[PDB]
Formats: sequence, C-alpha cells, structure tokens
Amino acid sequence: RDRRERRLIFGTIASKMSLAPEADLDSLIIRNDSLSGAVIAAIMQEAGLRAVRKNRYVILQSDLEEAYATQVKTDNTVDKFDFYK
Amino acid sequence: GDELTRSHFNALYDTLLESNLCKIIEPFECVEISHISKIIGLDTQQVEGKLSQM
Amino acid sequence: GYDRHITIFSPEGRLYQVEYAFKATNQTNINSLAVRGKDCTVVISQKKVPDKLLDPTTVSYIFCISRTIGMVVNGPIPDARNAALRAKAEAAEFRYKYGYDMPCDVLAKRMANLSQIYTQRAYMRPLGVILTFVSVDEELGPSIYKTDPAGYYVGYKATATGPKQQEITTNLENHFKKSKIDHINEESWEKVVEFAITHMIDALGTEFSKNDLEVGVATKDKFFTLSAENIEERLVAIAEQ
Amino acid sequence: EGKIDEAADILCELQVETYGSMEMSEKIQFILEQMELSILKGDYSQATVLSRKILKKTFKNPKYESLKLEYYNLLVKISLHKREYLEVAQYLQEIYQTDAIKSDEAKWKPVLSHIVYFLVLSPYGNLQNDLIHKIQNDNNLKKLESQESLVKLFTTNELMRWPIVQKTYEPVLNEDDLAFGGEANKHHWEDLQKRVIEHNLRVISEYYSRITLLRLNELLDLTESQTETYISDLVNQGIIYAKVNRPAKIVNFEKPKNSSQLLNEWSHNVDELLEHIETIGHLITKEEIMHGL
Repeated sequence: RDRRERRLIFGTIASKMSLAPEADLDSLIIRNDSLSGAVIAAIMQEAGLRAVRKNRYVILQSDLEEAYATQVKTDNTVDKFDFYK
Repeated sequence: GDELTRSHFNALYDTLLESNLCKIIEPFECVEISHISKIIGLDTQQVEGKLSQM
Repeated sequence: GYDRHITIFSPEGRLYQVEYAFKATNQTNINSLAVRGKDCTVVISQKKVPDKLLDPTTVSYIFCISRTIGMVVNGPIPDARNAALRAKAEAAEFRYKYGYDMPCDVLAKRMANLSQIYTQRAYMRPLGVILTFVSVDEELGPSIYKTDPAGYYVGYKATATGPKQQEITTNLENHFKKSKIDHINEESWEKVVEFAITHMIDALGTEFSKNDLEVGVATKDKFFTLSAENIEERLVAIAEQ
Repeated sequence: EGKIDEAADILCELQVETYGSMEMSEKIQFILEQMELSILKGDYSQATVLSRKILKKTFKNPKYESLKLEYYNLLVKISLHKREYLEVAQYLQEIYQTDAIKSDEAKWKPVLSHIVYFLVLSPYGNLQNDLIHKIQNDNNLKKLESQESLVKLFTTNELMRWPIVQKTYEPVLNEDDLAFGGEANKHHWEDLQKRVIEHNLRVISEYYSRITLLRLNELLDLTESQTETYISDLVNQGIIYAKVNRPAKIVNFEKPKNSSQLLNEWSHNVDELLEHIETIGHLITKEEIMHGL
C-alpha cells in the first residue's frame, strides 16, 4: 500500500460517518502499514461502537484512537518471539 | 497563468452560474431580463449570452 | 501425528518439543525479578510456602555457582538440580584450564552450546528450565544473561521469569526511560534491594512477606543469600529513607 | 467570582471520569449543571450531546419532581443558538399536562401561551391541527381563547389586525422575559412577522386562483419588491407553487395539467350517475309505505 493511496479509503468511509474536527486522519495513514479497506472500515465502524458505549452520537478524537488499538491486529496468537519457528 | 486551470475556470464559472439560474427557473417563468441580471450581478449582455448558451 | 513422534523440525517448521518445554517452566508458577544497580546486581525469587512437612529455608530457586555469580532457575525442579551441578563443573574447570573467572556471558553461552548437545542426543532430554545467570563483571559491570530452553541468550537491563513478565517490563521500561539509564540509583547495595522489592510488588500486584520471597545479593568478589530475618529487615529499611 | 468557561471545563474534565454509573441520584443532577454552564458559555455542541445522554435514562428511571422539571427549562434554552421553534414546541407537551395535573391553573396559564407562541412560529407540519383542542382547553378564559385564536388565525389572515393584536395583548408576544433569550425585544417583531407571512401565502393559494399583483400587495402586507421575495422562497424550499408574471403583473395559481384531463378530473362525476338509482329505489319504497299504511 501507500500512505497517500490508503487515504482514499479513509476519506470515503469518513464521509458516511460523523467525526469531530479534531480527528487526525494523517495519524492513521502513517501508523498503518500494509492493510486493506476491510481493516480500515472496521476502525471507523468501531469508532461508532465506542461512541454508543459513551452515549455520544458525535465521534470525538478519543473514540477514534481507542478504536484503533482494538482493530489494529485481529490475530490472538501473535505474542512476540515466545514460540520460535 | 496556468493553462490547465484555465480550462476549469469556465467550468467553475458555469457551475456557480447554473446554481444561481436554477433559483430563477424554479418559480414561474416570464420575468424581466433586466431583473435577471440584477440577481446574477453581471451586465445584461453578459447574462443573455451565458444563459442562452446552456 | 505421523511426524510428531520425533524431535525434528516437523513439516510445518515448528518444534513441538519446545512447545511443551516452555509450558513446563510455568508448572511451578513462580515469578522472579532480576535487576542491576550501578555497582551491584540484586535478584529476587518467589519462595512458595508448602505444608508443615517441608522446610521453606531449604527451598531455594536461586543457586550459587561461585562468588559474585548466581543462577535463577524457574521451571521443573529435577532439571534444575542436575543443571546446577553441571554449571558448577564448567565454572571450576574454566578457572583451571584457562585460569580465569568464568563470566556470565560465557556461562550462559556454555549452557546454550550444551543445550544443543541435549537436542543432538535422541536419548537425552533438553533442559526444560529457564537459566538466568547474573554477576558483576570487572569491565562490563552488572550483566544479565538468560538462556532460553531453545538456547537463546541475550543481555537484559531488567528481566523477569513468569506470566507477569509483560506487566513487569512495562513498569520498568518507563522507570529507565525517564532517567535514561539501566542502573538503579543509590549505589549502596543495601538500598538497591529496597527498589527491587518496591518495583516488584507494583508489577506483580501482590505483596508478599519474608517467608514468601528470597533475595539474593551479588557484590564484587562476594555473594550471599539473605535469610528469613534479613528479608524482614529489608521491608523495615524501605520505610526509613 | 464570575467564571464561566473555567467552571465548565473543570467540571467536564472531571465528572465524566468521576462517576462509575453507580449512584444515579447526584449524578443526573450534576450533569444538568454541565449543560447550564455550556449555555452561558455559548457552546451549542456541548449542550446538544449532554441533552441526548441522560434524557432517555431519566424516562426509563422512575419519575421525579425536581429532576423532570429541569429538562423542561433546558430544552427551551437551546433555542438561542438553534433558533428553531418547531422542536421546542413538542418539548412543552409534557409540562402542559404537568401543571394541569400535579400543579394548578396558576402555573398552567403561562405555559399555555408559551407553547402556542412556539407553535405559531412553526414552518409547517400537520401537528398544528391536533394542537388546536389540546386537553385542558375550553375553560372559557381570556388568555385561553386569545392564544387559541392565534392558531386559527392562519386560516383567515389579512395582516390588517396583526399589529393591533400584538400591541393590545402581549403576554408572550412583543415583550417576553420568560423562556426567551435575547439582548432586546427586536427579535419579537422579526421572528413573528416572517412566520405569519409564510402561513399567509399558503391559504391564499387555496382561495384566490387568479389575482392581480397590484391588489395582491395590500392583502399580503408587502410592497412590489417584497411580494416576489417571499414567493420565490417558498417555491425553492418546496412549500407551495404559484404563477408570477412580471410584465403582466398577474399572479395565478398555475393549475397542474398532469391530471390527464378527462381521465381523472372527470371521474368526479361518478357520484352524479350513481345516486340516480339510489333515490329512485328509495322513492318507490317510500311511496308504497305511506300508500299501504
């Protein structure tokens, strides 16, 4: 992927959802590496799932960052080096 | 000065004009042309040329 | 498992004997902490309390190979005592043939090379324990070398053995980041134990008494293990500062 | 000390991380204070989010006296930045029945004129007809029939007596110090006059099909330039439709030709041919009853 090329996915999903003006879209394109639109769409969708937990219809910057750490990796077996080979 | 943006100047000129023309066309027709140029904000000859072009 | 019967790399490129070698390390469920002061190295191991038929003083997870040198083993006991007697043999033979103090770098490297010999012998079982060697070098100073059951050894600023190592590293990473040093302040070796107890309780989340823990102290050309009464004096010394 | 923004920021950055949703007694009461500080600060976004959070939680919980009366005032105060009288008119439906059951007519009279003042400013909708009768009306009162006539004033409005009624009886109208924000009384004449003109052009299209523009300016209380201003606004917003001829100065209804002429409009004559046999069948039976008896 590319930093600017992925932004087409970020900007498209963000147009169909409500986001605060303090939300930084450049922090997602730099940190994410080799990911598809399905993972990106789950980030903005989790932001709404984190918003309904707080009973706030407007997604703020806090709900955007808290939703990124959950959807960044779906693999539970990662660990780090714990099991060699 | 840019040649590429020059092609888009007439596109933006017709875009903002068409939005203002739809406000006149939406109610009933048969209004004074001199009153149409006052709504657009240009000369009578300037409006009659662009309005008839569309 | 058609290919599971033996110890080889398997068709999936994964050793299944190492899979159960790491699980045996947590069989005892003992959490230890190894930290290094500026001039000193202090290690602390959790001493489990059995029933009245056993002596807790005789129970030790930290073995003394020589002076200034110590070994922290977390895992199966029968593999710990056999490796303890073997680690001392290489320490004495190295001070004879080469006539030099065996450093913890080579001491963890020798066990790593000896670990492959165990895997090379089909009739011999590899070490299923965690070998953590600490000492104070004359040049490099305090150093920690932990030998994994697979034979990997690397230096550690502050290491740990247990399931809580993830929480232990987090609290000790920000502590060394603000000071930008890997050594604890208060060069006096008596005050280093105070921090080693403080940072361990908040990391493990459970406070222990003198009979639930054991504290080793490795100084220059001297090594000793604190008794039950000396550990109680450490908790009292924390309040006085 | 006179601090506003400091009291709002400190209270929001703490109370949100304070309560763990255990005790809802002091929690709901103090959250209402966060909304009051946002109104005095001038932030509409902060008061909107706080109004959508504990509103549904209060309705699910048992009803309280002092707790429910606070929402009635807060939902009115947001009309300062919003400037929409259609939404605040529905919020007063609960307090309309609150002062009519728990309280007496002492507090029921003022809330009667405030909900009507917000209803006459509504742009459109069919709920204006169901709010004519309401519940506790028909008490034969001076202020009750005055506000009720304002709702029915939209049926016949020539704007001849419009400035007379406002200057005579002005409880909520020209001078209102309750449930209305503003720096002066200038918002009373501007907001009320613009809405009654919108409701004026709606009924005239259903009465006068063809009218001269010269005589039309006197009925709508507008000039030559002001007449075409309100006509073009209702057409662009999708309200009504009419015919405006600038050179001819003739305003018509512009009857749609899409009814397919005799295919639909002519079908209204089915009642003419059907009732013929119905009257004959009833006449033959009726003549035999009086003849035999």
